[PDB]
Amino acid sequence: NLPTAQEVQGLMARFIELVDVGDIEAIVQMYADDATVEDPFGQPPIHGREQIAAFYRQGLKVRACLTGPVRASHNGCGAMPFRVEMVWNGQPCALDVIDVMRFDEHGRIQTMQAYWSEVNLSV
Amino acid sequence: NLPTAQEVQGLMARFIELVDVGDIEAIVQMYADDATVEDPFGQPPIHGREQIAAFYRQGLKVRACLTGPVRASHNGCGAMPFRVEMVWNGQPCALDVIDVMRFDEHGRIQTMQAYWSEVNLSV
Repeated sequence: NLPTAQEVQGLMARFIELVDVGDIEAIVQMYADDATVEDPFGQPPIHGREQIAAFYRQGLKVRACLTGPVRASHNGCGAMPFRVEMVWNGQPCALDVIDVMRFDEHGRIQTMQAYWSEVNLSV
Repeated sequence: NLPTAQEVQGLMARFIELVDVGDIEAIVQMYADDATVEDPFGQPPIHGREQIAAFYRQGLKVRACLTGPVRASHNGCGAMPFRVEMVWNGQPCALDVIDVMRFDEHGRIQTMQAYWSEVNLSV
């Protein structure tokens, strides 16, 4: 069903867990079949599981961790702060991001927006 | 002008500074005259400076602090994680919140959404 506030916290925490281990298939399955992703927020969105799988396969040796609690609403939405550690061309770097997600009545991510830019990168 | 990513970080950091000291008039002036606020996200929005001033005067002895860096995009938007400390009826409590803001071409907050619920309260 439409995830409650407590359920949204668990779903979003799980999402970061999946990104951390790099299980591309488990990540893609968390999204609705026609979900849209705007990463970073400001650029045109990618639509559907095929494009999303390509996005995550391309983006993912990356370690991600929640840097604060998941903020959840009562209308199936949530927002969370986290850090992504990568090694950009031999040189290691970190990226601070905030993801905003809206879930559907099946508990899947319907839309996702990622807030970050070069100001949040540390290389 | 439409704030750059670096400018959005400064504006949002300033906003928390104002909430922390409790300068209601300086806070209200940061919003556009017809801005909308959804706090908490999920409830109907308040529109305009009059209603917003009433909201902040009612809500504000409160101390707020950024708990992580401001995430900013290139389209005049940003998101930030912070904690609000209040003393609910003699008993002290904290609230973890994430604010998402969109600025206009004048550098004022056009819309603001606050993500939090009872799951983010510690009393």
